[PDB]
Amino acid sequence: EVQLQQPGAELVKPGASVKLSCKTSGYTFTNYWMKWVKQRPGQGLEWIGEINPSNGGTNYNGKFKSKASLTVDKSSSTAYMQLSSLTSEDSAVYYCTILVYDAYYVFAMDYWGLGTSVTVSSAKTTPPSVYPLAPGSAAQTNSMVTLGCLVKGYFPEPVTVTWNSGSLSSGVHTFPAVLQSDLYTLSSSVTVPSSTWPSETVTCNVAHPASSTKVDKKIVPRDC
Amino acid sequence: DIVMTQSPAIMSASPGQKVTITCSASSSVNYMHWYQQKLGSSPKLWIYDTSKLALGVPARFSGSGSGTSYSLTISSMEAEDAASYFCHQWSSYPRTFGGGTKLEIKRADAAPTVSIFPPSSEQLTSGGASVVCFLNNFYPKDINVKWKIDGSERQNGVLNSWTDQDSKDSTYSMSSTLTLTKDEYERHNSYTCEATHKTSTSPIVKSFNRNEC
Amino acid sequence: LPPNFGKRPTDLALSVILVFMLFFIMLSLGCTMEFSKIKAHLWKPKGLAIALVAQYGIMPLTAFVLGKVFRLKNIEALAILVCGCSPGGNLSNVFSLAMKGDMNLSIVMTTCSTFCALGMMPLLLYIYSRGIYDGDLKDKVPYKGIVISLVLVLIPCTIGIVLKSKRPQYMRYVIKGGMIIILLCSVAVTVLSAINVGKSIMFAMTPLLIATSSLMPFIGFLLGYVLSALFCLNGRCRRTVSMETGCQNVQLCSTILNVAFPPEVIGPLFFFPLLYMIFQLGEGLLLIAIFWCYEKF
Repeated sequence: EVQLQQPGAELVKPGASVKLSCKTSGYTFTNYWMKWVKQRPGQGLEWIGEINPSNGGTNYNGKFKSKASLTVDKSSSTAYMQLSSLTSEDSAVYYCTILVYDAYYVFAMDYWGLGTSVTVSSAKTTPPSVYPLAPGSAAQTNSMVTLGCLVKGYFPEPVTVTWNSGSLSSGVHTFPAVLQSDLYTLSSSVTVPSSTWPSETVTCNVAHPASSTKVDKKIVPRDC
Repeated sequence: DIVMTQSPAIMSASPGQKVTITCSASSSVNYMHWYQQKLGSSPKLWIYDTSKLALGVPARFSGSGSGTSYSLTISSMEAEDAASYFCHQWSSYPRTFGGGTKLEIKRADAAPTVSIFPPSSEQLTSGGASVVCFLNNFYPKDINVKWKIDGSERQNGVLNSWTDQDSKDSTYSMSSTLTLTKDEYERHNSYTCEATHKTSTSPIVKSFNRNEC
Repeated sequence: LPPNFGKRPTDLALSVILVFMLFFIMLSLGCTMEFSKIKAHLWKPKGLAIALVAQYGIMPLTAFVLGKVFRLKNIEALAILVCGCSPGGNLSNVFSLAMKGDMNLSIVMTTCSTFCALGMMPLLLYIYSRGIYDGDLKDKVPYKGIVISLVLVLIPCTIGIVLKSKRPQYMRYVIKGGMIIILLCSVAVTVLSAINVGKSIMFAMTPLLIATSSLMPFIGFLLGYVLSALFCLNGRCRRTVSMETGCQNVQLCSTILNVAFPPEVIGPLFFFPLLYMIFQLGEGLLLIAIFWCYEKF
């Protein structure tokens, strides 16, 4: 059971440096090369470099030679990539990969890491302001009612918006967030039966790991 | 370095339609390989050496081509094929990937369910107002939105967020946010969200008036 | 998914069988030279200098120009270049034995070529791979492999020489036994190489690489013969020098390629040493047959 373990996300400041790690388990570490791949949101996959755990030989990309530096610790069976002088164009997902390939017994197989969403921050962590959204009374009452809670002014990604502690699984549209003024705004929608909304409380909760902020807010009609 | 161009950039197909995606290099490529990435997951090797199949790859996938032109063919596409496909060469360093081809699922057209939610009282107390327009379950992806204040068009401060194809009904969604100051929200009373889509020539208009609360 | 490997059983068997082949071929060939003639050929560097100059000035250059004018990829050009700069082999000694050549020059030539390879392979590799390889290739050189190849070449030949000089009677018996065991190891190597080439047919390579691998040994033979002739050498010394220049070592190229690049980048070039050895053997046998036919007529 080959498995490569990576962190989830590492926020850094522009001009600083980061050291991403990839921990392997379930296979002879010094038997296959380790490659590093970069995926920017909007562009395509890019190949950074390779490293041999048993020899230390390293091939690099032409444009990633002065920026990346792969290392290996065979004692813990871990691979490292050191990124330095991180500009704003260095926010992407970094995967560590191993490829099992035999031409004697012709066969190939991949093992990737879950990725490390590196994001240059240049901004302070902010807790969210979950403004609830309630459908207007003038709107026609229908068997299915949509409820949402706009989440604004918080940093950095990721974030999770879930309804009734994950009880609802259908009709939950969690829209991707959008960056404005160094803060990303996200909104969510849940479609629920008309009878359930005033009978059973529907509370959306937002969890921000970076600020470790857990905010629970219910949706109630606007009463004036 | 070899630069690969993948066509088409975006596609749509039905569960059973025969589909072919092409990748053309800028130089002779000795073998070409294909990677599949499902949304919210890491890429996986799919076809290597232009004809072989990795472990777990169904027998519906095939590869062909040579020189500076290679092709990936799926005979009978299923529901579990909507993904992103990349072409990759590792024979002429540096290794390069393709731009990517997004293979989606086709369906019958649907009309958006436009909704409007009033700005929250807490936001108004803070000093801002975000008017929200929620368009749900429309096909295809292409759709346009317009924000009108008291019958007057205003494109300032419009933030649009899409979604991806739903696993249930293979539809899309949309969120439009109009962020203004509290004074700006007080200056006008009628706010209209208009949706233009292929299904209906007449735009779907949802109106909200703060004069009647 | 569980195994992930398991190609060892045939590779190790082939390696041990080839090692036994080399030991017993050196044993059977060390009774055909004399120490005094060896030092006579060593004290006069005419043959040694010509052989070294050819092998380390024309073969790397020939490989480089063939790669450049044949429009070969980076890995293919690197393979052909590393094959070009490799030292001479022991197929050279066998061919010189079968071509009626100076076997006292053959062993000294091979040993000097191998030591000069230890000295000069990083230099030639760097000079000729500054263009087709971004990284460094000097580290990947197998110094220990070259050293053990030198030991395995020297020790059996030395013990065979001292056995022939001191105990002539034992020479015939050990020669006959070595020939007998070589006869079976030959069929073993033949069947293993037949399996390897059968698989290489399925995993085919670039045919331009095949053309270059066919051109290289013939060019080496011709240029070695011409260089020896132009330098006013003996009749058999010319054949010895040409046959030593033509035959190169391919295990070093395989080791360097395996160390430098991942297995999937090599890919089809996993059987390149076998193809190069096949071409060398075929061309050498053709030349030997032509020479024998000319000699009989």
